[PDB]
Amino acid sequence: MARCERLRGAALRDVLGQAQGVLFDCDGVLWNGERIVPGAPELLQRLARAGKNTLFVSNNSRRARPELALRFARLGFAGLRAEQLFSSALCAARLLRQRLSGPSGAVFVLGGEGLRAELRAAGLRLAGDPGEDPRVRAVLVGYDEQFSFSRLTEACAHLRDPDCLLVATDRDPWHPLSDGSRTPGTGSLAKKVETASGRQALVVGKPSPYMFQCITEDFSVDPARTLMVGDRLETDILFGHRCGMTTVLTLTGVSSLEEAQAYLTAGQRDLVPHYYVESIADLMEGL
Ligand SMILES: [Mg+2]
Repeated sequence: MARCERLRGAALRDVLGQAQGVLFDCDGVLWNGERIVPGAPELLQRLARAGKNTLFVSNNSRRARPELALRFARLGFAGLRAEQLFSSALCAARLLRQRLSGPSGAVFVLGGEGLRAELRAAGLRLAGDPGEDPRVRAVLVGYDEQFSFSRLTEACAHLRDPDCLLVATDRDPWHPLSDGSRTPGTGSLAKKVETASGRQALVVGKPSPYMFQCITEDFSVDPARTLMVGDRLETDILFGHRCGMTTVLTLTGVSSLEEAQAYLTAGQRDLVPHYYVESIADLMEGL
């Protein structure tokens, strides 16, 4: 029964000591734009040497795994493997691969090159690619910098066919840019498409539990022995509760302690973290 307690001292040593793994959200937790959270790279190294699994979850779709791995290495996060990285783009690609199996058809993507790349790596054919004309069997909505009313209308035409799937990477209100600014996230486009088409999308990214299924397909992950660390209550903490994980709010990102406390006293227990730290650097003393 959470809680929102301060994670340090004996509590920290116990909670971290029993943990077999830690799942980290990235933006607002490891970094903000190109500003790394002080102590973040060292924590990850200490966790690995402590024998604990470290996995990474993000609703950012700008980078496919290879490029995402290269980013981690640039900001000073060494010794990570691509297999530890779980983006909403990766999980959407794997969902679509399964649903479009039994080999037919193509995916119409509202989104960028990183998303397209992950889909191609899952062996999916895309509607915008050459040798065109295949039937569109799914529309995938992701963060789309080049969105236009022309492509919305195109997407809705494909969705006239009830058999055409509608999938969204996530419903985040905001997408963080490298320069510290932000712009509306997939949430706005998803609702636009859902409203225009009169449909409800299959959402794969957190707080959807499907992201967790994606993870547990590749890794042995006991949710009762795993910490979920994030900076947004409505996405990361909710995700943790839905998956049965211990949740930790870090304060270096979007959500504030006051917000955490407002949900508590308002009875929204799924939006209240079990614990909080000022930054993930504070977890290092538990090791
Ligand atoms: Mg975040």
